[PDB]
Amino acid sequence: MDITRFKEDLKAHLEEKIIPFWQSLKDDEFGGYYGYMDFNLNIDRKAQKGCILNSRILWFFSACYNVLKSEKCKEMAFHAFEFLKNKFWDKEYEGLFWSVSHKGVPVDVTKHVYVQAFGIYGLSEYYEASGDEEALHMAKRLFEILETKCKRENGYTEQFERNWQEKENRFLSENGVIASKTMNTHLHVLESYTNLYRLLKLDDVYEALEWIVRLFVDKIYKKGTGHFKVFCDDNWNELIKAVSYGHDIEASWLLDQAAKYLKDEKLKEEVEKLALEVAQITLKEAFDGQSLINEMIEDRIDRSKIWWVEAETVVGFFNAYQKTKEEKYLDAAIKTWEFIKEHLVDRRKNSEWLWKVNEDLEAVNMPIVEQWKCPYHNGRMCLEIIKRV
Ligand SMILES: OC[C@H]1O[C@@H](O[C@@H]2[C@@H](CO)O[C@](O)(CO)[C@H]2O)[C@H](O)[C@@H](O)[C@@H]1O
Ligand SMILES: [Cl-]
Ligand SMILES: [Cl-]
Ligand SMILES: [Cl-]
Repeated sequence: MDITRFKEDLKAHLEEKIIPFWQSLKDDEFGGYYGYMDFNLNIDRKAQKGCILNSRILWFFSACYNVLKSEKCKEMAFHAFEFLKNKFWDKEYEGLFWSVSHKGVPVDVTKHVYVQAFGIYGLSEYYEASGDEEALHMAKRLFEILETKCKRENGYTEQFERNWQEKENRFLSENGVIASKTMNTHLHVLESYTNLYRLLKLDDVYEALEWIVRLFVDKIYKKGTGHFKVFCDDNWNELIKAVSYGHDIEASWLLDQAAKYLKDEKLKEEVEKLALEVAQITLKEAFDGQSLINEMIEDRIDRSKIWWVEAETVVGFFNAYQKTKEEKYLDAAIKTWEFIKEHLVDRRKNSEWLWKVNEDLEAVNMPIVEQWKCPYHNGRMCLEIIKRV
């Protein structure tokens, strides 16, 4: 359990494997980054380009500069910022499109809160890296749009048409239920507002950060279970029995992050207690001694090992270790990284990470790059460990 060795292995992995892979996807002919790479490492240069992917690339290279001081990474972030500003930002109705073509032609023009949140997250990180206030101004405008067009008493309406007329929340629902409230969307609003507030100390941003933290404590968390509600209606009634172990452990450390900034000391204590309760129950129920399982939908336990779940497990257990100094969390975090190294890091040349292996540890055919597989979960796992003192 050598933490210095752990950190230097993560830094070496980030610099030798993850950063060069994502740099190789830069699209200098059309802007942005290539949108898709299949299981066999074939890039589709003409694939549509997802906005979540672009914003996660923007966040990643900006954070690489902020932590490692790599000027080349800052340039790669600039490239992602330009494509966001020029192609993903809707000149007619504002906010970010869901996807554009390889040329930047709008393809899916619907406006989802999840996409706007990742815009805020990446733009605020880019402001820190570049000093370019326009990025912070765009982040603040996305914040204003979420608060004034998308927010209601019980949280955010999650999906809209291009012109901000409400729509059914299908892109963020799963398991055959159309959920109008998802923990997933609300968690990434919380994440983006934490990063925004960290860099922009405005009362309106603070109050919205406290508000979404309170929603997690009072409505989304199921007290004493270590579990968050997953897919709900607008009253946060669960539409299906479901537990997402990866979202639980990601929420644990993201809630602790936000708690740093709370001025309500009672709330802060409740949040820190809740975050540890989630970490403890997740370790007990989902960690098998090498890695974390995925989710339970109704009675079906998915024991596949998903790349982003294991990444968030390393961060979430390392955070629980830092808070408690209980060695069990440190051991679980390092063991999960060893699992990743052995089973999810791609051994082919000039590759990255695999999407998943099944319970039997066999790789399943899945893309390496797409709208939902980016450098954010795995890059952040490295950057977060490196950052912490
Ligand atoms: O159901 C939405 C979408 O969720 C994807 O898993 C995502 C992941 C994307 O890398 O990032 C989270 O938001 C973590 O906070 C997860 O919810 C899933 O891969 C994708 O299939 C699904 O459509
Ligand atoms: Cl561009
Ligand atoms: Cl805590
Ligand atoms: Cl990602």
